Amino acid sequence: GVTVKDVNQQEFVRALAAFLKKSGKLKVPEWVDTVKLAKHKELAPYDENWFYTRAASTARHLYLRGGAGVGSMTKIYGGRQRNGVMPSHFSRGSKSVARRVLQALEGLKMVEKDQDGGRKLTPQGQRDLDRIAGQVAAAKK
Amino acid sequence: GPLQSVQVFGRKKTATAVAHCKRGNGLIKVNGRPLEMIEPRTLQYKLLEPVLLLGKERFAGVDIRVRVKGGGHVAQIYAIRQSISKALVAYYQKYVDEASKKEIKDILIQYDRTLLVADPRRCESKKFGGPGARARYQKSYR
Amino acid sequence: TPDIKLFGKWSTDDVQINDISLQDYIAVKEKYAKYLPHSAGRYAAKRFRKAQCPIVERLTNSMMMHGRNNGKKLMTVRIVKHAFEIIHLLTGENPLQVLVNAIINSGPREDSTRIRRQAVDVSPLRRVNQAIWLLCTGAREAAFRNIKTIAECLADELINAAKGSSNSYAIKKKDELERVAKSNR
Amino acid sequence: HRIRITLTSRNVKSLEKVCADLIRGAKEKNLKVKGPVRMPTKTLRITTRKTPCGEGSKTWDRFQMRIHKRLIDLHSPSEIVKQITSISIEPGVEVEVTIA
Amino acid sequence: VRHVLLRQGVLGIKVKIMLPWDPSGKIGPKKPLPDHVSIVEPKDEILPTTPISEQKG
Amino acid sequence: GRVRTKTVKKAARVIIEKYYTRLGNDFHTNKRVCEEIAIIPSKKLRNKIAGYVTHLMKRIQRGPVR
Amino acid sequence: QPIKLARVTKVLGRTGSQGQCTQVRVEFMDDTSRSIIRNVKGPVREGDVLTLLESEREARRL
RNA sequence: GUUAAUUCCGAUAACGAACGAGACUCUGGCAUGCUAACUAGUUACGCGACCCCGGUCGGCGUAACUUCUUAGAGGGACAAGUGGCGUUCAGCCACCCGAGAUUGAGCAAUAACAGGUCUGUGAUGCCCUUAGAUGUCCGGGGCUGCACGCGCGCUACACUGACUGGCUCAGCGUGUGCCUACCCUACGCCGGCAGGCGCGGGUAACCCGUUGAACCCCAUUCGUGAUGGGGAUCGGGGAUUGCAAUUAUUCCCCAUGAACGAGGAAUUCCCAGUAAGUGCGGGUCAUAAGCUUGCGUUGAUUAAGUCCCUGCCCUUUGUACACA
Ligand SMILES: [Mg+2]
Ligand SMILES: [Mg+2]
Ligand SMILES: [Mg+2]
Ligand SMILES: [Mg+2]
Ligand SMILES: [Mg+2]
Ligand SMILES: [Mg+2]
Ligand SMILES: [Mg+2]
Ligand SMILES: [Mg+2]
Ligand SMILES: [Mg+2]
Ligand SMILES: [Mg+2]
Repeated sequence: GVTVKDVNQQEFVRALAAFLKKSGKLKVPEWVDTVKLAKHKELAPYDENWFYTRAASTARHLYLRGGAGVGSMTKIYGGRQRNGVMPSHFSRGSKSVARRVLQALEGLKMVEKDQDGGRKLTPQGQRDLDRIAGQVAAAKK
Repeated sequence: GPLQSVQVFGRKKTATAVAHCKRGNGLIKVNGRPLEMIEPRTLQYKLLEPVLLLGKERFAGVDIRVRVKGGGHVAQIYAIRQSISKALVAYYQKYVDEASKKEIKDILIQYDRTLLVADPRRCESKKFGGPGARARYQKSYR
Repeated sequence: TPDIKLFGKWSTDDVQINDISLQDYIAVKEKYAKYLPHSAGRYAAKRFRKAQCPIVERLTNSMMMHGRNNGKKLMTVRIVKHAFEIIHLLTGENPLQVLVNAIINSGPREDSTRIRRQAVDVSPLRRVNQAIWLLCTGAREAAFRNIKTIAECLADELINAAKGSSNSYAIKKKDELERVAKSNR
Repeated sequence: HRIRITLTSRNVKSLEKVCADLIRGAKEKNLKVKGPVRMPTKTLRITTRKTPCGEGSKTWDRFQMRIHKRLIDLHSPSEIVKQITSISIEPGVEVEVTIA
Repeated sequence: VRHVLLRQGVLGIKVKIMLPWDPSGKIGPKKPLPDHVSIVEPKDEILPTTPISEQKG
Repeated sequence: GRVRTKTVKKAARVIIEKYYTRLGNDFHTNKRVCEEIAIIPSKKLRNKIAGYVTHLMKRIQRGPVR
Repeated sequence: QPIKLARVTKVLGRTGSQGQCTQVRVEFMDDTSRSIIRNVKGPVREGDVLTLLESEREARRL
């Protein structure tokens, strides 16, 4: 068939977010609705289900490369730290939000903790990712 | 039977892209994904340029796999742009006749020198007493 | 399409350059038109290698100005592409032909200089460069502090320069420089 | 059996002469030898002011120290390695002999 | 560059000595000067106008 | 300014004066010939001397040299 | 005062105060026998056409 | 006459010379060729995972090799070939072949300033002090004080922009110390964050690290309103460093929401991977980048000229100047 690399990723993360909407058992934390996702961000996100979209993005990043822990997730979710009157720099994201994403993906079997540190992606998660890759391929065809 | 493996590098300012041609079907992919999804998408026809110039008949028998490291976005795009064309020219030089290789080389040269010859321009070193290479800080009289 | 080149969805051919003075210095026909106005570089090496640069690439390069926009060439490629779309959806002609006519109309045939100022007729390459600078300056002045986007402003400036209805800032500055040169000669 | 010689030096042609001499010694004493593996060199960079005091034009020195490190893997016992490395060493090259 | 402490003040001495070139390298440096192009003299040869042979062995 | 210096020109005149029979018109031949006969420390100076040797040999083939 | 085209046949030299005007010999492509000398701003190579608004003027040769 | 050059050709009461420039060293390219490699890999296989024979894997192991990795010897470019200009000499322009047909820095002559440095030195003359010390040690304050002006820089004045998500690429580098008490940090839990708690790796192509940096790309929210631009000022709280933060050391959260609508006279820097936008390393560092020094990404406008201004270098001319 196809893989996720033949699939356009921008609608693919939304499709896996819709898949998590269909599943609905990720056991979201209580402080999801009110928290700001980073020290360098300013506002809360405009979308009400940013947790599912970021878990979709976490799933496809762990599919592309495994063994990515909390520091690597803050590295991929870092950005500009607008210091106001001072020049901007790079700032990593929040640790606990990606920690809860990995706890949800360890709760329902999409990732697994690997030796020598980090999270790898399980063959069940690879199965679901290639199924939704075929879904987005059949949608765009 | 015999492996027609051709490994050809292509260089921008810092980005290096090594294309790999074999005997196979007409598929071209870079870092495990084809040319249709390489962001930014404004340089999609720039990636399609050797296919549009040479037709699908030349690329039908050649499969190209490219490993890329270094540079930026436009640097990697122009690196794979140069590398797949140089890899096809080296493949058609080694395994088929030199006349079609010379014709394809003429077609590439009459379009752009960047498709074959790499640009030797690299970043000039910053000097002391300036924010950049040639520019100096603002001299203050009085 | 291996033989004829298609600028996106636009044809290289059917582009009539009216002014024979601007025939060589407008590099748009049969050799210099490509798929995108983006390129590698090297055009600023020799003196008249700038004439061999295509005019859509020259507009793409001259659009990025004023600090915050320097070095966004993919972004101004997007601007020029949507501007060509708006030019087609308003006029109903070739956007390349509209831009060539805009260069021919907006390019000032004479200027005045210090040899008290005396008027002299300018070089055609300098005239092309002056037209590209003036229409870009008019488009940026129309887009600054305005609801109307940069693509719509650049399309309106090129269409007004191709029409010559004295509503464009480039046409106005061209007529002003031509009137000053007619006065001090 | 696998003994690793690490050759660190500041000068270039002297280090090349030392590693070539070790290659010729291994070839004369008939043992399996790997090629001289180059490491990426290190450029110790110091940027100070030329003026001892603070009053002058803004000039800056660039003190560079280039260091180089090659390595040679030998398939030989320890006495052969000691006998080879005891002979013909020059002060520019520091030798680190790892038994394992 | 050296110092000397006299009674009235302190004097500095700068001695710069250019070493001559040698093939051995004991009295000076081994590398010759970048401007000195050492051109050797050609040997005196006599061109033979008569073809002869030197057959031996 | 690609102007040859006196250390190039006088040494080239000495080479052509002593070894006129060996030198020729081809640059890549008489460059190696000048490398063999003369002790030249650097490749750039060797190329300058070889180029001025080729130019003086062109002057000799055209006419008499002062 | 009609508009006349003129092809550059020879550039003479740099003129102007700051050195910004090329002294240019132009042959008219309408009347091929008549030719004049004018100062021209901008980069000028041999063999291109200027669109002169009047042909009656002439620059002073220095 | 020519050159970036007192660089050469040629004349010649000059000849023979010397420093400088040039030459040289490093850096950047080009070598499908040589040497190399379990502290870089490549492509083939053997498996493993997933999708409908084929595709992906920085998931694992090994089979030749070095194209990508690194660093050594070499080579390559010289106005050499062509067409013109030129005393047909010195040299100049364009073109073919070609990775280059001016890449950048270091070094840098004679003579001087009464240029800066005694607050770099246990480099130092002379003068002052030397026990109620200008020596040395400790506590606190100051070097931050604010009617004012100047300078180097940062933030911006937005719609070519801001916010919120998703995609996605770097290279210079640095890292556990003689005294020295102070390293880079992976990963798992706690917390929204600043951070804290435990096992590990690394004296370095081994680990941080495939350094998942930003600009940019894609998709919503905004609608020309001092607005979701801009974040100055100020209140409340929570963490780290240190013996000690008050005159808030820094960082994080909420809130307060000023001028500024592209800037007068005047002035700075620059022409190719250059300016500019943009972020990342080193120094200062216990805590620490609005500076500086390097590096990387995106990447142009215009120019192949001139003495108009500012100045410099030769020749002639005049001088009542020679601290000129
Ligand atoms: Mg980011
Ligand atoms: Mg607008
Ligand atoms: Mg003094
Ligand atoms: Mg003084
Ligand atoms: Mg005290
Ligand atoms: Mg102070
Ligand atoms: Mg507001
Ligand atoms: Mg804001
Ligand atoms: Mg400072
Ligand atoms: Mg008088």
